[PDB]
Amino acid sequence: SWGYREHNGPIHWKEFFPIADGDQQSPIEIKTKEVKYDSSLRPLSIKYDPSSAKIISNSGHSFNVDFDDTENKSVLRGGPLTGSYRLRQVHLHWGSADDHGSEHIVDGVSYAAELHVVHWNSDKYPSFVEAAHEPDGLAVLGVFLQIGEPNSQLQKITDTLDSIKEKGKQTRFTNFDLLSLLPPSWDYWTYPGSLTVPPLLESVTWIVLKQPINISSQQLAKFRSLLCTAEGEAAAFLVSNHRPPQPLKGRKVRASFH
Ligand SMILES: COC(=O)c1ccc(SCCc2ccccc2)c(S(N)(=O)=O)c1
Ligand SMILES: [Zn+2]
Repeated sequence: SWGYREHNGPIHWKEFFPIADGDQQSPIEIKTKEVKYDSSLRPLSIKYDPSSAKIISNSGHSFNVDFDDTENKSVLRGGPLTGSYRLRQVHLHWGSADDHGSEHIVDGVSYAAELHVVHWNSDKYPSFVEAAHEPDGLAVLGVFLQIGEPNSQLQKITDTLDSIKEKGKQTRFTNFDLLSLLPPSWDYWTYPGSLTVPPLLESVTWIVLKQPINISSQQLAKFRSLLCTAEGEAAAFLVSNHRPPQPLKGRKVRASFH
């Protein structure tokens, strides 16, 4: 099974998942001087109910906060999107070093880490699964994390990480104010792309927030203490879980701001 180790890592994903070599793969390098300001883009409009979060788990590839996507309590609207996209899940990417952890890279700069908020198009598709397979199916909001002062909005998550050391472990997790974790400014870049983990489906409209949020070194280190292995299996740590940037192949990266 795929992972981020020598033998199963990004460079090998294409053996098992051919679309790894597609023309709309993510993440990318965002070169700010080449991005175009699009006055036709709309402001992001976000409503995230703290009662939506239910469960935190170790997938073996990140932690995953799972949200009740039965109805439309928690949604993303606006930006480049047509209609309403329903909140499904949150996870984080990091690397083994604090200066090289994000998936998206801005003018050569890699952040300490990158939070992904995953949503699906409930206005057009009946379920996350059906949406995941369409070009306008999914929308992922990306937030960069930079090293600095500890972030009290991450305490809720970090406090759970011991209980989910092993791959597969899960713990109830509710009253999670995801809105308060986002940066104060919602200016963004957007481009059409893919999942950054197998199955690597090209169904994602990426919305990458310009403004990072803080994390301490000590907070980030706690994530690398998660295992990519299950109970009663040789232990290996998830020290790194980001995919290298992929070729743009002529796609247009747009900015909500000038
Ligand atoms: C290391 O990162 C992850 O663990 C991770 C998990 C889920 C997802 S999205 C849902 C994947 C999925 C699986 C099966 C079917 C349809 C969608 C992503 S991402 N970076 O937004 O592309 C990362
Ligand atoms: Zn992700």
